[PDB]
Amino acid sequence: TLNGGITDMLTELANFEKNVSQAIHKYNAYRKAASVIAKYPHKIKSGAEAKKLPGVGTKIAEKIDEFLATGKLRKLEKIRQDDTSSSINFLTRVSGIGPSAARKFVDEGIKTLEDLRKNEDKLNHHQRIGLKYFGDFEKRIPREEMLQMQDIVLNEVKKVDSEYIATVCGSFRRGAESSGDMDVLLTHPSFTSESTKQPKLLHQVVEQLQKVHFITDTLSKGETKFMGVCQLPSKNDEKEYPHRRIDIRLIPKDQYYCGVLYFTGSDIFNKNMRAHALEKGFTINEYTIRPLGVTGVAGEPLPVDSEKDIFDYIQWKYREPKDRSE
DNA sequence: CCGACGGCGCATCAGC
DNA sequence: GCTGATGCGCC
DNA sequence: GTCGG
Ligand SMILES: [Cl-]
Ligand SMILES: [Cl-]
Ligand SMILES: [Cl-]
Ligand SMILES: [Mn+2]
Ligand SMILES: [Mn+2]
Ligand SMILES: [Mn+2]
Ligand code: NA
Ligand code: NA
Repeated sequence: TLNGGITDMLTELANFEKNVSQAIHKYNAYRKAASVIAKYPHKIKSGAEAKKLPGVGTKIAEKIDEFLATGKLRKLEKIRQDDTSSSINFLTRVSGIGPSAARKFVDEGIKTLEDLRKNEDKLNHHQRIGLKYFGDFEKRIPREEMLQMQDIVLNEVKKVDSEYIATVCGSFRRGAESSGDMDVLLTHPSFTSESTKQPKLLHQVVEQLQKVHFITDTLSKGETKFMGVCQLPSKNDEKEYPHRRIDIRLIPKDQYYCGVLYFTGSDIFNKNMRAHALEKGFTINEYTIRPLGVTGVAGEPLPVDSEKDIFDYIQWKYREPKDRSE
């Protein structure tokens, strides 16, 4: 981690702008620079050297020089010492509490974990569960556990209907040795871009995972996207495994490639890639890649039979999932 | 100097 | 009930 | 906050 000190600083600045400033573009700018710097293969000696990188500008170069000189940034030193900012940043670590709700809670005098615990009745469902598992959700998932979880989901899904295909994406598919959570893309030939011949396709699967006590809680759910909690089973006399986040996204089967591109990420890889498509006259979503017409509007879906096809359209050499960890 | 910055699912709420 | 705005979430 | 035009 050649420039861990700098990228940590930028990440902290990004979080501040998002959770406290509510300046979402500053948030995206900081994350973009942190990312471009993380992959830069030299130990950075000056801001001017970082500025040569796209995404790193004058302001970030200045902060980089301060950080290399002193080992800190005064701006962040002060943000840390600010009670309202610290509280707001903390509350936003609970799933379901964002910048708006965090500020509101701080206003009402709710600003710690203990305050939250005694004011459970002030939380919506999602927040209640986010709080319930606050500690567990901060732990990472070793790839070995991800492999155990994969086997359970794929095997249980098989038991509902052999025609389902479940694919674990997210950092797992990019080959990470540890994951923040588990993301599962689901397809079934009853659900395509042209028709929904079978209702309840996602629910059925959620039910089955709930039946075997894998899924333990639900944050939100609809016809195509489930967001909840899950837990691996423990052996006799062994400590319980931590509760984990799970996301399941049902995608039309004929649009699997755009879907697996989306759900593989990273999030920054996706932003970068979709921005580039626009520059080249295309717009990409989890469903389709389409042409931009002369006016502002998108054309019919272009044919796609591979992830690589999407890269071709926008004139990018193909990138393996393992190299999409931006 | 400026305008754009990726795209979209689910929960909640205000107005009708 | 509907619809659109907003929040929070996903990668 | 950074970028292209
Ligand atoms: Cl902003
Ligand atoms: Cl610092
Ligand atoms: Cl589409
Ligand atoms: Mn994930
Ligand atoms: Mn996830
Ligand atoms: Mn994520
Ligand atoms: Na630059
Ligand atoms: Na949160």
